[PDB]
Amino acid sequence: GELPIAMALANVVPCSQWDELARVLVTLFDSRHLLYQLLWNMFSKEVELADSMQTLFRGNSLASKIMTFCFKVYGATYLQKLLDPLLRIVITSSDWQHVSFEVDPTRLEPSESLEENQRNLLQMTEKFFHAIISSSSEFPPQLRSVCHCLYQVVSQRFPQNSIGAVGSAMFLRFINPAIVSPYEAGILDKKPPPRIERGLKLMSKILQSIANHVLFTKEEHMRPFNDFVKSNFDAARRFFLDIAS
Amino acid sequence: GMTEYKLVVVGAGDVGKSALTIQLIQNHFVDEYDPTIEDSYRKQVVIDGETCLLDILDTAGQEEYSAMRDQYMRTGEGFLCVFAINNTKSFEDIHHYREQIKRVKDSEDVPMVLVGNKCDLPSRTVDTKQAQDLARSYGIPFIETSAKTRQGVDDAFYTLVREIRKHKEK
Ligand SMILES: Nc1nc2c(ncn2[C@@H]2O[C@H](COP(=O)(O)OP(=O)(O)NP(=O)(O)O)[C@@H](O)[C@H]2O)c(=O)[nH]1
Ligand SMILES: [Cl-]
Ligand SMILES: [Cl-]
Ligand SMILES: [Mg+2]
Repeated sequence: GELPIAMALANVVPCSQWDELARVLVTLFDSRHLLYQLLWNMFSKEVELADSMQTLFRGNSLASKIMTFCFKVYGATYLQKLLDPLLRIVITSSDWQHVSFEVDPTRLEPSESLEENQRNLLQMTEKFFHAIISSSSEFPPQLRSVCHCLYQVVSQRFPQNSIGAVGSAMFLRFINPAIVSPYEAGILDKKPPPRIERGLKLMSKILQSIANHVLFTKEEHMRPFNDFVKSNFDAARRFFLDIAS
Repeated sequence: GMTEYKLVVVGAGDVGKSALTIQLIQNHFVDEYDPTIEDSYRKQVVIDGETCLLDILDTAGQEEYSAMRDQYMRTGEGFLCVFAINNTKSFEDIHHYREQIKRVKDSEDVPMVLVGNKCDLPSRTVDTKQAQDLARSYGIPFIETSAKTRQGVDDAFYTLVREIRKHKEK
């Protein structure tokens, strides 16, 4: 019926129009209560073709476009309720000692202390990380099924990377874009001050490192956070397992 | 002494922006899954007999992070515009990056270099002539690279530095 028609026509849309294709596909099949079946087929098509996890969802990936659309339309209420109280705390903090997150030594003011800013950044990252992994009871049910469907499909072929795939997707395509740009995400009514934006971006880099199970090896100034990253791998996996199994 | 150049590497996801940068900065090629939010590097090199300090910003190709483009386009002085020769959409995206850079800087004279990466692959959907015509239309250099073999990597970065320096010496 509807699924083979949609699969065949999806080939015809050039990748430049895939944002619109993902919207229309999800909208069409959700209104027919067939969203799980759409995701199973779209995910399986790509997963069955890949020979390794490193080559899955790379480049133009209609499955990836569909997933980021689902996060946006099914996860807005959850995201706003989760991040807004946290962002309001860091935005209204009165500690001017605890007000800088600059941890790149080449950008550091002589007035500020690198080790203090590192600790400041780590404390914010801990509050955000702990809130995220404590939020499973509030996760939207339709988004839970999106993540479970991805987990089940990937597990048929790459069982040892199926939970990492959910975890990476949820931070990369859902949580971290909103932390980095909370105003444009519609969570805040005002863009945060630049010192705060700097901290939000650096924290999101640490959260993504935890979510992806990769240590910092590129930027020199990020490696000091590798011990914090390692210490949170297991809690992150337990959270992803709760959401995806 | 030493002149400082603010380079920004832009382009679609998975075209190899980070792989190109890491060859220059760390002299190896990594084949791993590691999408960028935003990474910052510095390197001292000698270009045309003058010591130069490179400030390199490696940006996000994933479209969910598009809100942070305005900031880095304001601060960058030259842009490495990277597409992958087997990704037609990434080639078409070059026009969108260029027009946003021109708006944010309010200029039609912004130093930039067109880079077609992954030229080690026999899977090509963007012809060299197509890319040369686009670069010629824009009036900028076009360089084919492979981050995997390091072909063309240094030339891409050095050419952007030379375009920036030309712009600063006007
Ligand atoms: N064959 C080949 N593969 C390459 C080349 N450059 C990068 N790749 C591969 O293509 C993938 C994407 O590389 P990456 O450098 O992460 O690209 P990116 O543009 O930085 N991604 P993002 O925008 O998400 O941060 C990786 O698997 C990488 O190994 C190249 O010149 N040749
Ligand atoms: Cl296999
Ligand atoms: Cl596996
Ligand atoms: Mg990258």
